[PDB]
Amino acid sequence: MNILKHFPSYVGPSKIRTLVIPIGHWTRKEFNNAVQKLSEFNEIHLSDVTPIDSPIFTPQGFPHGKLFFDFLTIDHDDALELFLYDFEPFRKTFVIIGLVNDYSDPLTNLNFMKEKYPTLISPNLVYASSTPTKELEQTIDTMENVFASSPDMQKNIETIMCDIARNFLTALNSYYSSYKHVTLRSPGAIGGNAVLKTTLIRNRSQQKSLGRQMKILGNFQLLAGRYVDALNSFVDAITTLYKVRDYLWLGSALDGISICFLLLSYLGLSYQIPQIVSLICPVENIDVENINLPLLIKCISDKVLYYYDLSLMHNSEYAPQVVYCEFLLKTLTFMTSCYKSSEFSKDVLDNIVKNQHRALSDIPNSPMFPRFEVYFYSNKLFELQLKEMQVEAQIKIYSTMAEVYRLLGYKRKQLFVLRLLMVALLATPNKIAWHPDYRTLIDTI
Amino acid sequence: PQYFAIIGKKDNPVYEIEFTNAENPQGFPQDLKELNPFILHASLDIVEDLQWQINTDNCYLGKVDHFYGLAITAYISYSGMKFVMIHGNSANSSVVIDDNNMRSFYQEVHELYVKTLMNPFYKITDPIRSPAFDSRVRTLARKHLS
Amino acid sequence: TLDKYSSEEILPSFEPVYSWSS
Amino acid sequence: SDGYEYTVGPKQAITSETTYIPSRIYSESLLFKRQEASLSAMAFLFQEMISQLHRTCKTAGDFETKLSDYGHNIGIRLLELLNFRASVSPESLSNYITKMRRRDLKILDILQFIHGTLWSYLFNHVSDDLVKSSERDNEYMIVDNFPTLTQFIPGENVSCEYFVCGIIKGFLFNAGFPCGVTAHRMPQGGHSQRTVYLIQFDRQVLDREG
Repeated sequence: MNILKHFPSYVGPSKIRTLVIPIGHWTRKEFNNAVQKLSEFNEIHLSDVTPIDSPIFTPQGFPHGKLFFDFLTIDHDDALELFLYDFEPFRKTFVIIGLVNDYSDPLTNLNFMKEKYPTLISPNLVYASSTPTKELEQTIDTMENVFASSPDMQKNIETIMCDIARNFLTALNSYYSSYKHVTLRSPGAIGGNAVLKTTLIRNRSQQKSLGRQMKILGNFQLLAGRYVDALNSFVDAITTLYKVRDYLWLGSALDGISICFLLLSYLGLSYQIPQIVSLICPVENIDVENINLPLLIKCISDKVLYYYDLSLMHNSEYAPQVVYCEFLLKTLTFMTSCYKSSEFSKDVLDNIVKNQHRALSDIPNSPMFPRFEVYFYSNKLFELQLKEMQVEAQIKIYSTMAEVYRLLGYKRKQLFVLRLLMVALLATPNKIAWHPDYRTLIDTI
Repeated sequence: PQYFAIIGKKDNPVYEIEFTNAENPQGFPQDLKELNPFILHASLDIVEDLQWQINTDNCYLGKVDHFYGLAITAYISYSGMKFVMIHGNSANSSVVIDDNNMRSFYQEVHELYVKTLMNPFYKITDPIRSPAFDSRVRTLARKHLS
Repeated sequence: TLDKYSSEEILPSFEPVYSWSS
Repeated sequence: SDGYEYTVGPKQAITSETTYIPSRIYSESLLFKRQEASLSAMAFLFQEMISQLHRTCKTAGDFETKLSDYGHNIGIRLLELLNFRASVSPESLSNYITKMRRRDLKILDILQFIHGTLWSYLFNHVSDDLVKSSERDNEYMIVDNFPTLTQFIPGENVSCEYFVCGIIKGFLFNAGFPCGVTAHRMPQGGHSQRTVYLIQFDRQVLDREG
């Protein structure tokens, strides 16, 4: 397991968060190896999944499309991150896969699973058993949300992950059908003074509602795995949301369409950059081949940061500090990913999506960004008050900045930010349980 | 206030000192006192990065790094000696650095380092343990720094 | 030794491997 | 008492508060007081220092390293100070200067500086015919037709000349240019008191330059 070594990805909002749990009588090492190998089939193409009846999430709607997965194990602190699900849905985890080895009844097991996790949408479990009896085999293969594989996860993992996607699409479609008749008010309006307003130390209703609904429709498509229609929805979302001057939601919409740009580039399809984004943000209509994609991404990112800044003086529609900081981390790691090659090629497109770090490499002359723009951008992270948010945000921010500086080759800066991490972890007013990665952290320092 | 240091090629300090302004003579309150060496060690990396570049004078770097209201300025002499310091607010400001006062300050401090380097008993690794040097540096700080 | 002692244990079922806050 | 005292850390100094001590070296300026003396004294000190190292050493490698170390303690002090004088454009010396010699941060600039200013300081005449051998990968070299310091040393072998080798070794090492400098003897031009200090730079600098 890899706990305090976060390094986000710019396609993270497209990635699907899935919480994994050790049902039964497992050990730490065996479970860690199991989940690590299970986190190797997270590119389930939409071609190999069989279709679904409903149209707006049918896997038989686009020949390409990778349908990422993001397997994780940390139960993030709910009841405070619950509030900002209306603003964007991908924050909420959706599908549970539970590893089980006890030869126990799947029906009662998943019954108690659902009783424990009412909030989550798509539960399912997988048996890591060595030759379970035929009586259990009949019961499990009768039902869909229960599967079985031999220990070490090497029997039918591909088809299993195909089917998990198949149930997940149906479950998300049910969720959206239940969810498409809501007001979708901003998290500031939802919580009042429950989310910090990012204290720095540096005819107007129906159209807004329609724009927000079109946004969330496009965002659900983006998470579901059909992206050309997601782009076509994001265009008419942004153009309608610009005139109503709702800066906060427009920022996330612009972020989403930028993610669409990157991932369609990764899939290697042609697409014109729309006149609306070209008008709202300059480039300094036209095919992607006649423009350098990273500079486009950079100016888009800068403009959405500008809108998040411009959306602070409104008391109940202010962008939450968690979203602001996480987006900043996302752009910073994107810049570091770009700063490894003069050519913006399939290699780095694979790196950014698959999250392989490739520590240390030969520097080619004249990379995309210099090694001062990255540092100057990372200095923006300290401009916001950091020692007031809680430990998840603190550790994620300081750990990814440490990794950023390590890739840039600023060893003593990495030492500085790791020291900041250590004091921040010390100052928490709650007991913390031992992990074998604090060992690695102290050794590295 | 201000906190000034002289550091050698092996990344160890041969001098450190801190200057108040007599309004809040405790200096940086209590936490920045602990944080000065680490922020300065952080800035050392950028100073080293600018140490070997093309682009006129290049001994004085000026404002190189930023932090919570701290302006970090640096000067490189010829042996890799780095004269680095951090300027802080008077408990509330947007502190700005002079363009010539600190230049001349580094000029004379480098003069002092040059003339105290010559004596045969002084090694590069050993610190500048000299009351005369300390007195001269602080009376220079009174005249130039503020 | 803690390093090997924690490697093999009985995990609390129906719970994550490692939670952060109480 | 008011020194640095590195164990305790930076003491707190109040800006408003000032009584100077007669150091006798910080007060004494260093502008360019010319006090040139006879070559005989330098030669006698040179031969006696060689003789004392000659007793202390056990082998040619020991003599090599010891004399190189002896000369290495002069380049350290020359590198700062000679550049600092050259920064002067025609009491505290710092109130007569506006800008400095930049940093001679390039390989060619530092080597040209040793060709021009350092040698003119040491032996009162600029060195002759700086060269780089464009044969192996890189082998810089500075040749002297008549080395002043070791002129009286007889014998076709050259090992007592490494004083100057240590001087250039320190001058390049402190400027961020590690080297493996070494002297060699080669008659070419009818002099036969001709000595080439070959400078061989390190892979760090080789990667740095390009």
